[PDB]
This record gives sequence, C-alpha cells and structure tokens, in this order.
Amino acid sequence: SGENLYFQGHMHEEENVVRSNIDISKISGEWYSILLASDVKEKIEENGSMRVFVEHIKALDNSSLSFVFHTKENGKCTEIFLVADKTKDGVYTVVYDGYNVFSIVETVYDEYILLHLLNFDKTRPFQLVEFYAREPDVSQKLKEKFVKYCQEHGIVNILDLTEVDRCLQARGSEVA
Repeated sequence: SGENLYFQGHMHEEENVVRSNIDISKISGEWYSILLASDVKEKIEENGSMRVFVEHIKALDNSSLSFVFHTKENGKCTEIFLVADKTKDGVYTVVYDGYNVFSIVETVYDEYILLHLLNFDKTRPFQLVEFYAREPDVSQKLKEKFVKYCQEHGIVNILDLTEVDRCLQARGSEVA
C-alpha cells in the first residue's frame, strides 16, 4: 500500500520562461528598471550614459520596438525616445551613445525582462546587462538570477537601482 505518486510538469525547471520566439505584443507596456550591470563601471554610475530608467516598450511595426526612458541630465529627469530595429528573433540594434546591439535573453512577460547589450565604441567598448520588471521592485530570487547571469558573463559591476533616483516621479505625465 501507499500513496502512488506521479510525475507532473515538464523536465526543464523554469515555468513560462521565454528565451526565443518572443511575442512582442506581450512584452509591451509599462516597465521599471531594477538592476544594471556593466564591465565598465563608469557607464552605469551617476552621470554615466547608460544610467537610463525604462518607462515603456511598444511594438511599432512587425519589426521595430519603441523604448521610452528617463535619464538624469543637468539635475533633471529627461525623457528619451528610442527606436530599436530588429535583426533577428530577440535581437535589435539602436543608436545611443554610439552603436548598440542588444538581445532579449529571457523574459516572463508579466514579470521581468533580462537584456544584454553590446556597445561598439572604438576606444571604450562595453557591455550592459539590464533587468526590467513589471513592478518597481522584484524578489531576492530574481535579483540572484540576474547576479548569477552577470557572474557567468564576467560582468562584475552590478547595481541595484531600487533605492536610488530612477526618475519615478517623472512618470506622471498622463492621468487616468
């Protein structure tokens, strides 16, 4: 006798984690910048060009993606509008502080996006890893996931943005 037990689920571990065949409509909407990492720490510390705080992602056509960010310039939150062009599933290019490529590494559409960017500056090229979430903070488990990804890629300058000025106060342009 005893309770018969039965395997349930799939063999791989993660639930609803999307790594390819990205559905753009479901990654659209409101996002918050949570974590930022780089191999060049100056790019993400205060005054760094890549210290940008995402606001919204929108599908533009069957290819391109609109990204709206805030960044700090001359003491103020300023809104910056970017259009990223698709080169293949999950991969885009965009011009900002030079020429960039970036990849949607992994996403849970209603929770988070992990993005890995390369910038091709001739003198000081760099990599950026970003973690966006559907809320302004995330679980410790997800922060550890991000940190492990960074470590696996040799990226050791890792900032948690959730207790510093991310220009949240600048997101109130539109009312219900």
